[PDB]
Amino acid sequence: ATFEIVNRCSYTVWAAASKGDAALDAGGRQLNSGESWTINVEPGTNGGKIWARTDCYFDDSGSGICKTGDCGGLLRCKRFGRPPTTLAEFSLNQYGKDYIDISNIKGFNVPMNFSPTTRGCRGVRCAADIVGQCPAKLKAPGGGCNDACTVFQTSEYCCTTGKCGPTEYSRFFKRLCPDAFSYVLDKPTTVTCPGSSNYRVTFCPT
Repeated sequence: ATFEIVNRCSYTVWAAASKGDAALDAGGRQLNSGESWTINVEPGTNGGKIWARTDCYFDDSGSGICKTGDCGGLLRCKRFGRPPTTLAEFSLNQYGKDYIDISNIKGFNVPMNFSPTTRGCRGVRCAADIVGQCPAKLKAPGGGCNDACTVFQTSEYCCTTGKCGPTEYSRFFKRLCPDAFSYVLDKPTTVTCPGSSNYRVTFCPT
């Protein structure tokens, strides 16, 4: 499958693409304002994620640091990123279908649209000003709005027992972005697309 990743933000982001134990394609790249990066993701990929990182410094070896979404200090991510990260999530060719969603379960850093470029399903978006409106206790100093699990590390926020409810914090994310997951057991906002669809992830879509 092909994913076109487009930075419409007025600032540079460092895109990242991983399935948790391996890079997808190159794994990461700098995207200046307006730039597009096309990646190929193997059919059958389960548990893939794409995200943006902000305020990164990398040396000539591809080693460094980002203020949001850092993946062990590498430009080319092999592992998932440090919250807060708005997440585009996908599993491809699962019994003939692709499944896509946006998640705020690991917080929010950059607004995002995740849409198919081929026919047969709709896209999803979270483009509200979550950072501006972020509750004080969830504000990340480096930028972004943390989820409550990351901040407080309780069974209720992290849904550790497999039983948890919505919270004041999850409801904040849900109010601003209804079409994104706000906590682990949120009513699913997953979209079912035809197997082997292609996609575009747009940072700062509006």
